[PDB]
Amino acid sequence: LPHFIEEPEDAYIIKSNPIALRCKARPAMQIFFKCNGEWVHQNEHVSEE
Amino acid sequence: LQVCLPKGPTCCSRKMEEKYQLTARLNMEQLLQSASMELKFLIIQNAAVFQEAFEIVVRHAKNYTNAMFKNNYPSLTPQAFEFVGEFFTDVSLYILGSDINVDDMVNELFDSLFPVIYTQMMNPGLDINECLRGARRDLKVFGSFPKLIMTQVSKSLQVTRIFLQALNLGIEVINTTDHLKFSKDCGRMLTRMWYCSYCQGLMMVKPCGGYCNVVMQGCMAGVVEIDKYWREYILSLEELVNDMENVLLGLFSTIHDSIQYVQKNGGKLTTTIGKLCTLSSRRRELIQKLKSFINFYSALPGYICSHSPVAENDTLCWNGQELVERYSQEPVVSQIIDKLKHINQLLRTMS
Ligand SMILES: *[C@@H]1O[C@H](CO)[C@@H](O)[C@H](O)[C@H]1NC(C)=O
Repeated sequence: LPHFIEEPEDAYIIKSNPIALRCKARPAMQIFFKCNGEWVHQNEHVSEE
Repeated sequence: LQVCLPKGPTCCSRKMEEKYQLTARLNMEQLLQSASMELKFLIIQNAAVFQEAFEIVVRHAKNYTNAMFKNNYPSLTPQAFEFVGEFFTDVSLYILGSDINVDDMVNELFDSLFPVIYTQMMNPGLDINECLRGARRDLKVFGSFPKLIMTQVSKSLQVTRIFLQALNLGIEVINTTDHLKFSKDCGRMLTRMWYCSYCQGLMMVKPCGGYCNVVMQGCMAGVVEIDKYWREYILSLEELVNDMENVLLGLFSTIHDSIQYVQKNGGKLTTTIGKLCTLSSRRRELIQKLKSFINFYSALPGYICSHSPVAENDTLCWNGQELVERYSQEPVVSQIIDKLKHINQLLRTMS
């Protein structure tokens, strides 16, 4: 099963500066975000192999 | 027995009398709720709608200020977004009744705006930030613009805040009406008028209209006194509606002109500083619909008797103790009147 190496930490927006959320796991082929119950659009995700 | 006056025998015990008393309480509460429900829902609807509409206006104004900063002063972003967001957040918090100082909103807005103007527009090229913030007010760089905006927005925001508070207090008192607990003597009189006929073995006999009138005018002597203050509340709200959408929407032109005004004296300023350092339709329809309920407290005992089963003819009716051929004949209210006096003074002072 996939083991998370870099689990997302609760971010805080300061002075309207958009801060992205990090996610790193191995072994992983597909990683998606579920923000507030629903899936996040494919375009918003930025994958690194 | 302690309620049903026993003239002959009786078909009910003391526990059945307590059951009849509790059913009398529940019937009175149901009648009051049915009387007050339409007005309660009217004021709740209008409160919700006006709240959302004011929030829409504030959001649109914040969006336009951010957009006009993006378009005309890209050198001031993203700091411009910060102080605009803080300003309109404090705006909304003041509209919703929080302790926010309007003069402090405008002063913090210009205090944050001046240093980025100086560093990015006038003298291109963090620790000296406070010296610029002090120089903003000490040299009056923005002229009369801050006081103009201060009065312009304080005048509208205070009337809107008090409009919302008035709507909420109307909701509060109309909710309070149907929860008015009455005296024990009135409980016994209502039990006699509605149920004690069943203890004497009568099945369909209704109480006399005059007996209902004496009982209702007996326990609503306090509630009827609210009518003067409720009428004054309605009329003062009408006085207030006769403001804030137009003001918040012209703010962008004024801010742009203030930035131009400060840039106009940059020559002397840079050297000195370098050395030193459909709404109106809705409220109209609301007032016209609210004037239809001006008799609410005066017509309330009439409502209780006209919606309770009574013999209007006063013939072959129940008089609380026997079947006759013809009929013979504070604290919570004080708080309601106190709050009405307060809100009425607050209304009248605004307009
Ligand atoms: C938000 O900004 C956009 C872009 O200029 C604008 O078209 C829109 O009217 C604004 N909306 C509000 C709520 O201000």
